Amino acid sequence: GPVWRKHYITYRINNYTPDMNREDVDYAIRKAFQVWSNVTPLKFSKINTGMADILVVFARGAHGDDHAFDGKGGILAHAFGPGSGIGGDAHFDEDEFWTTHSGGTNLFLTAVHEIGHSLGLGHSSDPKAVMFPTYKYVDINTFRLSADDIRGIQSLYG
Ligand SMILES: [Ca+2]
Ligand SMILES: [Ca+2]
Ligand SMILES: [Ca+2]
Ligand SMILES: [Zn+2]
Ligand SMILES: [Zn+2]
Repeated sequence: GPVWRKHYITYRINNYTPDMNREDVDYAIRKAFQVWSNVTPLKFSKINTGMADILVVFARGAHGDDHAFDGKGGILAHAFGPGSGIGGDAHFDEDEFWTTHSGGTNLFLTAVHEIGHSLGLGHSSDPKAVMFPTYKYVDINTFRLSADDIRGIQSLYG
């Protein structure tokens, strides 16, 4: 599928979930990007104005793309593959309760997965992979991509 054809990728946090401290949203997203820049040539930078490649949005229900959220549970987030406009963008369902920890839905872990999509990955069938469809909390402080994820992203970049 589509991939970014440049190494410097920008993201912008469109709006912040009230579920978390602002700085914790910033950090979770930053760290999630780092997971992927760790294993590719990509460089991610947060911008605070203008058009980013990857717009990070918190929204609930119907939110202006064709892909409505479903309230608490079920779909946690979704993201568009590389492309102009909505391409790359990552949307997080505000009806989830986002956290820094194992309570609610961990934003960092979810963002790692979604950013995978923003970079052009699809889902893995391996339950060990962050790109497995199903959210499962794993210790975020010890988090590592599965070999499956690394193989996936290194099939696209590098
Ligand atoms: Ca975009
Ligand atoms: Ca949901
Ligand atoms: Ca929420
Ligand atoms: Zn959306
Ligand atoms: Zn997914």
